[PDB]
Amino acid sequence: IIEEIERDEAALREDLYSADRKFAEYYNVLEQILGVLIKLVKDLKLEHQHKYN
Amino acid sequence: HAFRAQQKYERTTNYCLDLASEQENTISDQWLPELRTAVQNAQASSEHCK
Amino acid sequence: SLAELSLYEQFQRIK
Repeated sequence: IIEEIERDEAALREDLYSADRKFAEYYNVLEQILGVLIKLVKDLKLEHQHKYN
Repeated sequence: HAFRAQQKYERTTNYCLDLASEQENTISDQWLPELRTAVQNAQASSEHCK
Repeated sequence: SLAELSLYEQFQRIK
């Protein structure tokens, strides 16, 4: 029961715990799809090529 | 993170799609004059078809 | 005349 309070808090946010981890686990794996497209203009590829065309 | 993934990542995916098409839209706006210039070597090369 | 005039149309167009 003493640790059930922890379950009443840690397991209360257990879905909140894991979901935030996977909402933070995608900040880098998505960076190779979501974060490369910002890089795709920040790598000067389109910045020079909007001017290149 | 979602807004970072949306406004700073996905909207930049939109931007890197919009910026990659930003000159398209201008070119689409100036479609005939872009054809007058970017494809200017077509009508001149068309004169010697016959 | 007709040759040069008509041929400008294509130019005009796991974890």
